Amino acid sequence: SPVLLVDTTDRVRTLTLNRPQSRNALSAELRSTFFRALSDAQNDDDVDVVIVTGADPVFCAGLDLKELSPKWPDMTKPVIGAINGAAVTGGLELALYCDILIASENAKFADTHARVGLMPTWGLSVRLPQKVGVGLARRMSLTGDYLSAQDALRAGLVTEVVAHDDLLTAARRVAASIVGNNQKAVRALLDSYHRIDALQTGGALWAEAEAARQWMRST
Amino acid sequence: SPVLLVDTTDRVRTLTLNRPQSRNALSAELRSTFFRALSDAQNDDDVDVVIVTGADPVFCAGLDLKELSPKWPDMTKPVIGAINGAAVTGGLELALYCDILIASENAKFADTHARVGLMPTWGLSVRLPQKVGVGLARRMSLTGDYLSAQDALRAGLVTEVVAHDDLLTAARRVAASIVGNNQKAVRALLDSYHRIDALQTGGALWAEAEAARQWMRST
Amino acid sequence: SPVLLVDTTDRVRTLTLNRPQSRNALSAELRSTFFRALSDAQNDDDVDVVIVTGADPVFCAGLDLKELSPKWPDMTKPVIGAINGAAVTGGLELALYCDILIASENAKFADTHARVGLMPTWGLSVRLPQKVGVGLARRMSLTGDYLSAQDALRAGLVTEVVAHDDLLTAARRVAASIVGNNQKAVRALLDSYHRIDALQTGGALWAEAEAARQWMRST
Amino acid sequence: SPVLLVDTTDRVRTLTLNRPQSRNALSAELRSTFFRALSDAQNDDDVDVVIVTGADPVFCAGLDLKELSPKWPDMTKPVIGAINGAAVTGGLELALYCDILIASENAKFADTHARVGLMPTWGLSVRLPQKVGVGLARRMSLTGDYLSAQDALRAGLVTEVVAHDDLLTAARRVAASIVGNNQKAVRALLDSYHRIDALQTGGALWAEAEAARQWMRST
Amino acid sequence: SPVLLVDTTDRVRTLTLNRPQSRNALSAELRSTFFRALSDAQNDDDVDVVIVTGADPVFCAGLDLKELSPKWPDMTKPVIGAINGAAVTGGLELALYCDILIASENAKFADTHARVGLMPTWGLSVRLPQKVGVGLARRMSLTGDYLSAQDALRAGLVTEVVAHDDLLTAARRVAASIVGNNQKAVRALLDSYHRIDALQTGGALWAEAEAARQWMRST
Amino acid sequence: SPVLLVDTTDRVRTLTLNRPQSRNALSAELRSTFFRALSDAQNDDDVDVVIVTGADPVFCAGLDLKELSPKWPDMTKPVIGAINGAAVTGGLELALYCDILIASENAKFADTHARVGLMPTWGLSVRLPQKVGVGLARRMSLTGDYLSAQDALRAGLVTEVVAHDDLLTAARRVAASIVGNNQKAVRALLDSYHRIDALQTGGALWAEAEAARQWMRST
Ligand SMILES: [Zn+2]
Ligand SMILES: [Zn+2]
Ligand SMILES: [Zn+2]
Ligand SMILES: [Zn+2]
Ligand SMILES: [Zn+2]
Ligand SMILES: [Zn+2]
Repeated sequence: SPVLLVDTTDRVRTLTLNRPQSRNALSAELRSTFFRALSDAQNDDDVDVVIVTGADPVFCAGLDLKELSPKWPDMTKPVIGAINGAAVTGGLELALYCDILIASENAKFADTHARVGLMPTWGLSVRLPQKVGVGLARRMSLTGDYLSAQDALRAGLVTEVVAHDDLLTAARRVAASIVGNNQKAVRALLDSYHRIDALQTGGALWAEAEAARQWMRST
Repeated sequence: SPVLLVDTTDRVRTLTLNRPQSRNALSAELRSTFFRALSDAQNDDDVDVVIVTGADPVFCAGLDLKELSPKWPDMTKPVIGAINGAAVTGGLELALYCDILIASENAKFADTHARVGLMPTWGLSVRLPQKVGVGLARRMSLTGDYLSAQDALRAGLVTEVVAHDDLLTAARRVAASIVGNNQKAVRALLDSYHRIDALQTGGALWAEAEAARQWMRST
Repeated sequence: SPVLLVDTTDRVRTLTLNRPQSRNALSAELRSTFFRALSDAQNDDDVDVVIVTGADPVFCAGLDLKELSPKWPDMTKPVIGAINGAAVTGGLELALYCDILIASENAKFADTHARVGLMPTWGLSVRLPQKVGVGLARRMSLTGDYLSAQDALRAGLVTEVVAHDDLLTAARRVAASIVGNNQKAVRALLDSYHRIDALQTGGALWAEAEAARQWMRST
Repeated sequence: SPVLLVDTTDRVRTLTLNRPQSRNALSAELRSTFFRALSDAQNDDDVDVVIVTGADPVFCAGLDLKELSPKWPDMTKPVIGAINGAAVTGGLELALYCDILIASENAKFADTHARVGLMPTWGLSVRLPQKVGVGLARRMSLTGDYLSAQDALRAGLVTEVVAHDDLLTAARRVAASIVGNNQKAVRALLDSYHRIDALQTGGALWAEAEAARQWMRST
Repeated sequence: SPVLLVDTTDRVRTLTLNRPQSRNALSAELRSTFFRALSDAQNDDDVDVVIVTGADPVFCAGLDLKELSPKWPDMTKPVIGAINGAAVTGGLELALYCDILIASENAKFADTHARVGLMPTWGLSVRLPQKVGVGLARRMSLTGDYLSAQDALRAGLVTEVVAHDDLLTAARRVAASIVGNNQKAVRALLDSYHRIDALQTGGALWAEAEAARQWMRST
Repeated sequence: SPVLLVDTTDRVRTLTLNRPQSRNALSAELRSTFFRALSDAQNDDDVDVVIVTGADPVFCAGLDLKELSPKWPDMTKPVIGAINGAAVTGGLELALYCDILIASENAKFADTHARVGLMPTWGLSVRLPQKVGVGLARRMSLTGDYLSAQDALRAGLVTEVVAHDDLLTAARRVAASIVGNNQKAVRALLDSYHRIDALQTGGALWAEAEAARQWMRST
């Protein structure tokens, strides 16, 4: 089957990471396909909103390390992450790129970069404190322990936690609310939020990149 | 009756938005009167603390669109928003300007800018992510849906949620605690918090203003 | 007895503020000793993680005012604050320096700078809004009221609240999880988080310092 | 005659401010026409480079005060200012918007905002120190005195000073060099320079706007 | 004689550093007196403009090291430095605080911090690259060599170089031009320039302060 | 012969780019060797100061395009660029990394990125406006024309221009002045200048990197 499933219904495009046999690990092929699908959704006049999710039971375990710069494209259409299970390391970075997250009761979040001896290059060290808080981000990154869905909700990492079998139902509800609004305005306002975020995070992203380069050279 | 009610008791000045027949919409007259009242409170040696609230049952529905730059003045005296009902769009921006918010169980918060085809110019796109979190701000702005008082408390937008008939009781308790402190120090510390906030948000506020101008020109 | 107790067990160094007769107030001697102990822990190859706590029942009441620039050193080893009781003013600033906080059910947090007519110089006005939110930080600083452990957890100031007699048990669990990871990577990632934080907070820290100097001169 | 002359030769569009009877003062009509012409040049596939100049003997004396937000559009095509005479106040702000300036021996530059009791809103207080240096910008703004073409060259405000009758010859030489390069790359690189500049100047531009608003309200 | 001479003529207050027997070194007394005189000038309605100069033949050799935080106050009135001779180390920092510099042909500028084993705490490491350029600032600081008046003019550190016996004549000319303008506007515009500068330099000033503290502790 | 010549005399290490047959183009081998030599100089207690120069008659023509992230290491020892001839594109970026530049009368500087259809990734778009001014940087990048040594001196890109046969004589004079100072202080002060620069430029460097990635993907 394809590594990425694509559905478009009611102006909402759902992109489902589809390597469950490998915990939806981001192989070179899946990365290429996923990032291209985001760009294609942005360019497709039939699409107002994107949902990103994973084939059960894991959302995304991270980069395919067996097999082994940022790639997530500039978008003005909203991206909703429907986190169905574990979102780990590069998969947590994928979740952190989304505009809005909704979680299954089964979702959990972890950063194992330190454990596997890697430094983050897709924004974890910038966006995790931004979205879960400074102390909790540090606790996650230094322990490698899982953060539960309920704790993710308490911390602000996700907007909503629902029963597992209601996850895509819930994501479709949020998408439908967006679809009902003025799309020119939705896109203008989201572009602006993105520009403000880029202004506030770029120095940090450079610092993250520099720390990764220094790690690779020393290691 | 006047569009703005003013009371001063125990060194606390309460400013009550008073156009309930129009959901306390910010007409030109109410904007002028309100912003002047803030400045007058700052200049009045009989006042230590301001409470802003609305005539029931709505806090503020936003700019008077039927009738139709930032105006909130530099202040060193604390402003407590006692949110008694819906705070929508420009009214949510008014709430976001306050130093400290307390909510009735009946309070709710929404951003309808996208729905009505307007871009924010009173800081919503900067202060909403700052005070409710990135994902929740994006969810609010893109859906236009209401955020409940309890969810506002969970997210950090408000400090306290109380029964409706205890709202101004609660706001007076917080004000009285402030009044009991060293007012020179209260003002020096709040001025400093404001200066730090201005330093951290100005680039973003410029970006918001630029996005609004680009919207007006394109639209 | 010494003003600072030191234990090293399982590569974790616990530094216990030990002036309970004075609410663990930071005398000149305790400040010197504590800040030196942090540096010594950083330099000691037998130590991976630091826990900071207080002799019961107070964590730290602040600077010793009876007796009466920032001193907390650059560190790449994680510092866990185990807050056992009240953390007030300079003691709240000590808590705010920690990477990760865990609280006893008995912990409480307050800022009395305004009440005692002092401006903060150890980062309270920068780190309190960063870690508890803008409105709650302003409410704390202007009222001087205590924030409970449960409210600190809701707000994101602490990562976990436990029964009092489980506090150091809990802190040791988090420390042990860190100790089990790749220490080169733990330190590289924490150094990076610190560098990103320094980049984002330095302007604010300057503003805080300038406001303190202006207060001292005017007062 | 039209208030703005337009020529397109060798893929270079020259926009000549054409109200010499009024020192090329920026009336409402000329502002509208000029800013629209910039946008039209950006959108016109027949144009690679813009030259802005004035009908002799003045470049631009500023806003038409007799008759009486920023409007200069986002552009990726280079704009060369050929300063033929005095560039004063709003006219100095027009010069400061250009990517590259070349001056006649007759060019001179002045800021009279203070003298006429106005605050700048088109970036003078940000871009003048950026392009002529801090001390010289302050000297200009506080004295209102003219800066000569030679002193403008020494300071870095202009790239080249030529005999008056060679001014547009010189501007065409620079334009032709640009036209000979890879235009996709020229535009990508200039867009990037503009984005970097926007990141570095936005906070300052907000501060300038806030100071102007405070002036208007106080005055 | 007094350590600081004061004259007020034509609404211009000249403050002359007056310890020529000690190369106008900034003793505790002279620092106190000078910084107070700046504040007094700001508060004195008889004064529009300040000139700072030194008793010949040295402007200021720096802190009085024999005898041995920033103190220069917030001002909205312009300060013109008339540099009559050598401006070294702390004296170069005094020059760097001025809004506008004019130099005698005899002026020269040097940074000897490294040579004497001190780190700067009055902004040299921020303002020297800002006002003379990155490479030249680094060359000055690392060599300790003098920068001539002509080279200071070329680099942008000073606005004008005049014969020695014309120095205060020249400074009075610039002051008189300022005095002829709208003083409300002069002050509003200079306050704004100062606020923009503070926004852009505060992070750097914190970094300078932190580097000095780290030097003192290591040394 | 080796691609990089190394000499150490009087505590000064001269690194001479040595592929004159290829205009000192930065092949993979020369990049590796050069960047390693910088790190080795930093680590070598026999070295206080580095001079970088090229085998005549070209300084560095840029990346070896025939053959075809930033690599310049963190250093606290000063690096003096002695620019002996043309410094083009990547070679101009090498020059821009140096702390202090001195030029031969034969030096010239150019940016051909646009001409060859490449975006800069070694800081040209950040450091060129920083060191030569905004307008001149834009003129250089968009024209591809050479900047002369004298114009480089006028603009602030270099500190000194000397006869060609005096170039390394001059560089040794500056190095010797540095060597005569307190080396602990030289390094502490330069580290601080570098940290301040990193704070001020990181956001811009991220933006440059993002623009390059977007170019590679579109192209
Ligand atoms: Zn990663
Ligand atoms: Zn609005
Ligand atoms: Zn304190
Ligand atoms: Zn203007
Ligand atoms: Zn100094
Ligand atoms: Zn390059």
